[PDB]
Amino acid sequence: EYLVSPITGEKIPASKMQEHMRIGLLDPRWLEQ
Amino acid sequence: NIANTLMAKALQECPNSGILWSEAIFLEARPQRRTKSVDALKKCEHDPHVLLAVAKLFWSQRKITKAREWFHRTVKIDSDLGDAWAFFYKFELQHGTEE
Amino acid sequence: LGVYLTKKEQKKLRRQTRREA
Amino acid sequence: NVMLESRFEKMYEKIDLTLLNRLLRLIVDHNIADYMTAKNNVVINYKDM
Amino acid sequence: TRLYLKAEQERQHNYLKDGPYITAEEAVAVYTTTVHWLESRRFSPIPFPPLSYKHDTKLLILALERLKEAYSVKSRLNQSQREELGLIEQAYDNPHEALSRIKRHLLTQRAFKEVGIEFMDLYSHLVPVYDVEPLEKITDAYLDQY
Amino acid sequence: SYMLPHLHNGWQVDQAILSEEDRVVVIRFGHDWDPTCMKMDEVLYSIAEKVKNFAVIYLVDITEVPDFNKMYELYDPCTVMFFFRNKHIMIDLGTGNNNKINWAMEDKQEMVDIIETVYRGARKGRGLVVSPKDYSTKYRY
Amino acid sequence: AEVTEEEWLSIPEVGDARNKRQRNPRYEKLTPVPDSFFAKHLQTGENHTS
Amino acid sequence: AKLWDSKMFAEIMMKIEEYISKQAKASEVAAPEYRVIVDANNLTVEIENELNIIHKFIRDKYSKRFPELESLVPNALDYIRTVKELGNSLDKCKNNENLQQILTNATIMVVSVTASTTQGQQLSEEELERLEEACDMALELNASKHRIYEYVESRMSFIAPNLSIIIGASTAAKIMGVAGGLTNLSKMPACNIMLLGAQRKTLSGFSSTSVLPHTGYIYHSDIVQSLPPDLRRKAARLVAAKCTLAARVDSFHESTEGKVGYELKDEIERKFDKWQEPPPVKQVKPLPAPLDGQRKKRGGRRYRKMKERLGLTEIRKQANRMSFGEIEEDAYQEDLGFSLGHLGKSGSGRVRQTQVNEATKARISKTLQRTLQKQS
Amino acid sequence: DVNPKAYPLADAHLTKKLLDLVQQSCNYKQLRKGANEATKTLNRGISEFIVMAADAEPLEIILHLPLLCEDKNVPYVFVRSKQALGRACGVSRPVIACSVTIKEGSQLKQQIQSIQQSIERLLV
Repeated sequence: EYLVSPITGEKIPASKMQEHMRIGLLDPRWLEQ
Repeated sequence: NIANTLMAKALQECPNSGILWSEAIFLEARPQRRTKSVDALKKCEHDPHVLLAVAKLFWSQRKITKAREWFHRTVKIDSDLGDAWAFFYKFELQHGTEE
Repeated sequence: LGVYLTKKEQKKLRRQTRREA
Repeated sequence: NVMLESRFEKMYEKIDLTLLNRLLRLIVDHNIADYMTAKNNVVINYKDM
Repeated sequence: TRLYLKAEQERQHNYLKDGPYITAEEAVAVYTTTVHWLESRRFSPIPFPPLSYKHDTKLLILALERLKEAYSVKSRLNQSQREELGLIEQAYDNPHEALSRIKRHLLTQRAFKEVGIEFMDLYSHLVPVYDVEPLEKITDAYLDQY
Repeated sequence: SYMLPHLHNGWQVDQAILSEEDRVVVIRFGHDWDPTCMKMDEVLYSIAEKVKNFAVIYLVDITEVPDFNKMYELYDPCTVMFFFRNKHIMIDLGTGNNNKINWAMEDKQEMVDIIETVYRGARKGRGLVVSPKDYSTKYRY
Repeated sequence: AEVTEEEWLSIPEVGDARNKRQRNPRYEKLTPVPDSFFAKHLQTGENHTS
Repeated sequence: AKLWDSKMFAEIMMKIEEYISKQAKASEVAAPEYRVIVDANNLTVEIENELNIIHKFIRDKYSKRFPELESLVPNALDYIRTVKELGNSLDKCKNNENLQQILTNATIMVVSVTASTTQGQQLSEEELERLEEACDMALELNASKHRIYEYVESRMSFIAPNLSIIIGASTAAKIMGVAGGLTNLSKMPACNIMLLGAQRKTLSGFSSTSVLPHTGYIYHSDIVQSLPPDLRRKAARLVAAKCTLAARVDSFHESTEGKVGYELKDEIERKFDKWQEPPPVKQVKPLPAPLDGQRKKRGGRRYRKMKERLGLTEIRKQANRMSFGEIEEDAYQEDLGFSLGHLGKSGSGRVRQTQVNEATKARISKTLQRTLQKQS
Repeated sequence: DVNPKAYPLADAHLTKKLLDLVQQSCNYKQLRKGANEATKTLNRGISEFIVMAADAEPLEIILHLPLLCEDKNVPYVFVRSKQALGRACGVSRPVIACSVTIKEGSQLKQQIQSIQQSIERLLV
């Protein structure tokens, strides 16, 4: 099953889209702290 | 169950119907969750013996003061049908003090 | 088909875009 | 003549809340007395405990 | 303070499991004495503060002034103190809404937030100092004045 | 007491004074078994983590290191010496002696007070700082 | 003496119970009293004439 | 009178159920076993629907002797037992052992105090052939309810295997009998399943928190009570949620071996021992180092408002000035050393009174004002 | 597909319209997420239609919803993934049941009536 990523517009597996939305919006300044 | 389905269908058809809304809470709804059905019926502003249904629900809950207040409200022009007056007479005759 | 991300991540993504810019 | 000067020892601590409510309903309506005796029953909190 | 509060925990837990220490007989005796006294004095019960009360704001004004007397002499304020002064001055700004809130609290509020405790030492005994929730202090003060 | 780092010979304490530039070295000379030294070697415990940014605490047993007794007058049971960038920071107390705290105190705030005052006066470049509290008495009454 | 060699390795490291907003509070600003007190104090100190 | 005749058919049905349950003790040593549970549940619902009306009749008939006791004893069976025990003469309340087995000592003393001040009058002998008959049939109906309670508890190892393991068959029976059956409570949200058998206990001059408010049979279950009092509510919500998750399974009779029930129990226990897990390691950050000479700062509307809030208001700055060689009467008796100086002083200052500022007005926090909005 | 016990299970054509209606009701504050809230709406009689997911492994936790709809004469339909339904409802967490309530003079009346009509002709 394939879905469409709301942020990148690319085919994604339906099983991962939850953590895909959790992690693809990972806040960039969080990395330094 | 057939009666419950029929009552639900009747409520779905013109829910503003005073008689159906008044006779729903007291007949189909169990004493538990009857108060929620009473509030849902009271969501309809008109009270053609709907206030009488609220009074009956209060009397079932054994609230003497609430039942008397609702009956006084029911016996007014809002529910001026003779059923409200008869219920008020019966409740006053059945009141704990009966003065 | 696509999915509709919620308002929380709407605000988060808008904040990312503006801070990025 | 004799004259006694004492104090009700531990008067504050030895006040039973329900009995206090019953006594208070005599002078004030039930709601205010119930509010009083509910306010008395409340968690006391120090730095930690 | 730690030792006294441990002893207080002991006493409260003892009361909870042992029930009331006052017997029904003595309670009935005290209560009937009180009711006989009040009937002999022809004392009418204190009515609830009505929605329309002539002295309604006067009592609120006195309660707010009393609550502000604790800060009348002050140079620096903590956060809780600032919030308290804000509450009294807001209730002064909108007396009607504040009094409606007070009536609602008196009529339907029975669960209260924890009230802090500390002790002031007189070097002979310890006097307990209770800190009450800033909003509930206003209601309590108005009730006291009324 | 036993928790704080210990120095065993004369070279180590001089290195500890020299191996730091941006903090203050607070050395508790004395005997960790002394009732006096153990009274304040727990105060120095309770604040060692708090003052990590601008203070490091080393302990020294004068019997183990009998090299600074004569020069720094190590004959009171307990002594506290503050060093900054290899410079003994004199501190003016209420007591006559202005080079050491030769008594063990009790409050964990006052010692941080003194250490921070020493650091503040040492960043400027002073040699004698002035304590906030006066120790010409004990404020007992 | 009869504690196993692994059980000493299985000792748990205790931690603090209080949260960040009570272990490490943000510095509490200390503001002056509102100046309405200075006015009210003198206002209370004025009397009528009749 | 009418209620007693009404229970006659219910009494015959209860006798039939008793015969079936006694046979169930022999048949378990074309009329299947599950129907003997379903009809028994219907019968216990009916006996409750008669207990309520007989309790109402008792309250109506006994209000002549003591009109306040119903407002003090909320529970039905407690009310029947209390009116059966007290009798017409209320002098049987002092050191009464059987009152204690029904009522809390606090509510014992409140009802005794009310019995002291009673405006009710004694009942005739005719009232004593009605109230005692009603109390006797009430106790009989309670005995029947418990005698079918034990049978339902025994058989929920089969009828509802998933629900009977999370909470235990006893509380399972207490929550399925009162809900009107497994099918009834399957249509019931977990929030309502929490309040199953939630007595509206009359607070005896206490905080409503002391007498558990909004507490149901699920809150009195063995699983939740094992937890500390603070976590019980949070545990009650979760356990009732998993209870209805298992209930919806048991309604349609799936996972009769309890796989879903065991999974839900595992989830509950995992959440429980996650809640009871000790706090982790928290580092003690050191105090910040003393600051250096200077640091650049921003400035704008925010800095302007900060300077306005902390600026020397003219009334404040006028109070700091304290004159010279001008004794003044010590204002504020309760604490001297509080002199306003030139504020309101004839020594110097402006001819007009120093007008009060508005920037220094006390203000409440944003979150506290949010609490005010929600509370109202 | 995955679950044979899927009576009104809809395909990938009107699922898009269903999710669009769910999002629009979210923007209008016109849905109740969750099985318990859907059941409460059905009990109150104000629910117009409820949509659940066929991915909840113990489907009987939500198989009382079609029975309740049958009692109240309410349209009901399934979907193929709980994650999509949850995300469309306006929350990140997987939702297995949502309800759409009533509104006086609602701008969504035509679309909700169309959805009710579409589901009611798909039961067989």
